[PDB]
Amino acid sequence: MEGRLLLLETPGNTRMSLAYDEAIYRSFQYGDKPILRFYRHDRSVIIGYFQVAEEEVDLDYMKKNGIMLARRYTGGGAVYHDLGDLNFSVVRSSDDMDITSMFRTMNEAVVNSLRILGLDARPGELNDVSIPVNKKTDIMAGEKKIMGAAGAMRKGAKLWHAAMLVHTDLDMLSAVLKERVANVTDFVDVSIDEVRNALIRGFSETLHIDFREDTITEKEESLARELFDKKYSTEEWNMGL
Ligand SMILES: O=C(O)CCCC[C@@H]1CCSS1
Repeated sequence: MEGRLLLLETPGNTRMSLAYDEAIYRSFQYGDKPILRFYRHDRSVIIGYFQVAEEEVDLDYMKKNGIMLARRYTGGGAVYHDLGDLNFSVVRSSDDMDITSMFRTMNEAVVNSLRILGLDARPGELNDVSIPVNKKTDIMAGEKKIMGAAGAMRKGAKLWHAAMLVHTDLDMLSAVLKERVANVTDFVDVSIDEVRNALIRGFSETLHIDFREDTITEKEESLARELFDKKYSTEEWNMGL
């Protein structure tokens, strides 16, 4: 089956990037071409939809250091991104609300992709959502987390997007979200492009979809702009004013 590969990234505006990402999710109609989107964000902390900013991050350190706060539309915990972090989102038709199985199948895809790069990894073991590593939504290179993910479902559509640490500043990560995380490049000598290419092939093989490069539609673009103008660009959305 043919998919859409969207190489669609606004690294200098994380809030707009997130607007793009709900936009593609919400524009999706059951039976549409499944979407695989790759993107990076400059220095940024992205918190879960339901999180209290000042409980989860050092907002004073962040402002002092020019790190953008951005709230995403999926739940889950807070993460630090920079240009060393590769993000990706998968939107597909859905006939059920079995989110566990979604994470399971996307993690298989990620594991297959990393195998291509010579890196052995598994999904974490634990259900406890509050713990920092080894969750079933994490991907673990042994004891170290190298990737986390969040997702959402509605009638007819699912979304699952993930942040992979390729060559992220792990010291900035630890400072802003206040030994357990690692970069992919701590294990194998690879570029972001090589990682992206492995993920394309791995997701294609695992999901049996051929993701061909495409652009966003006028409808997807206009919704993203609306979501940004009315929501993602605002302090109320991000800070929860
Ligand atoms: O590590 C976690 O537990 C949450 C991962 C959230 C991934 C999002 C991908 C696009 S924005 S941040």
